[PDB]
Amino acid sequence: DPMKNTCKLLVVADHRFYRYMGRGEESTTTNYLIELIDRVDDIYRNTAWDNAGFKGYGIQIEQIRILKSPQEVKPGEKHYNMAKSYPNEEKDAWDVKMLLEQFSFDIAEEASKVCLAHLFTYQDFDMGTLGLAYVGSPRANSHGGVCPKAYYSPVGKKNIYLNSGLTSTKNYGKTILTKEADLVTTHELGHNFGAEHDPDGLAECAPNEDQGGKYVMYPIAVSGDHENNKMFSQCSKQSIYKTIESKAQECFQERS
Amino acid sequence: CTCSPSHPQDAFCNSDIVIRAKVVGKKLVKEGPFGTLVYTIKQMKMYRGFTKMPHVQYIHTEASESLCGLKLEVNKYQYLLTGRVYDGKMYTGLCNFVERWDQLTLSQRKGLNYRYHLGCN
Ligand code: NA
Ligand SMILES: [Zn+2]
Repeated sequence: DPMKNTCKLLVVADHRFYRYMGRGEESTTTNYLIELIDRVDDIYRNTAWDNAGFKGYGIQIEQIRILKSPQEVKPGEKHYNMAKSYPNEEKDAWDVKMLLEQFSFDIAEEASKVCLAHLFTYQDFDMGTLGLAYVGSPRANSHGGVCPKAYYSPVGKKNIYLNSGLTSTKNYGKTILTKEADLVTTHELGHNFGAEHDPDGLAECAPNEDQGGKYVMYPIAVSGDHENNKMFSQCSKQSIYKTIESKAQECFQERS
Repeated sequence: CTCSPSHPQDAFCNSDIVIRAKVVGKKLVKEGPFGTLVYTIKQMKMYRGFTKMPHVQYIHTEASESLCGLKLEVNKYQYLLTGRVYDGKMYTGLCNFVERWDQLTLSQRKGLNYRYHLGCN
């Protein structure tokens, strides 16, 4: 049903992104995200998941939430948009896995109404980690990835949705390039769409430079100049195709 | 999960632990959203982290690769592992410097030995 071909996403910019990437300017933040998502959409929509005519599936922004200032929290409590990092304050960044969980927990209400939710931040996660996401799946009862399917958090005492992921544009005290940032998000949304990492050894899906380089689902971000960098491997295609063919009817909407 | 490689001399000092342990033991999976994994390894020559956690035995990682979980192998070859100490445990991730001691080139092991510098402090 090439009608429901768009995964609408809730894009969230925390206060660090606003200040550090948007330089405290709303329009700058907004334009950076819209343009990034449009370039990610360009890759998706032109991808034929079956090497045939099964294309035109993409991502579009349903809403942008820009948190201009840090979230105020009563002592003892945490929030993904709070001034301090967690669990170790002294550091510039949160523990990456812990931040995604916190974001999922706090955005629950809003994430429940969209195909995907994505957090954009600006913090130097350890060992050069740029982002992460919950992997999607065609399994009728899949919790992570595309389409909200409530997961009950025992400690949270409420329903949270794992239709999320996050991108940071900061790394080793420096701002990454747009070309690199676009590929980080493509890759994280990629897990959301059901893809796993492109494997080596098999390397049909992880070509060497002299062949066009790695495809977007390779785990090492590195550059973005080689041709394959902006394309999904055959491994990701198979994987994503099943997920889409199963979940599109459940939460995808009409384009534009 | 996406990582940006960088310098190994920088990674060396940034990590709490740096060992050349083996995975002769095995891997154990746990419950949760997606899950956690815990590898049992026999340490050998520690190059860093004598203070923090002198001699490690259990290395923890996320079970899901998309969440930066680490993928090793049972009763196989040796690995040059790095990781961090948190709440009395060692956690390693896909973004952490990790390499099969086999693949480790003569050039690299030479730079590894340049631990004498201990730069860090
Ligand atoms: Na970083
Ligand atoms: Zn990944």
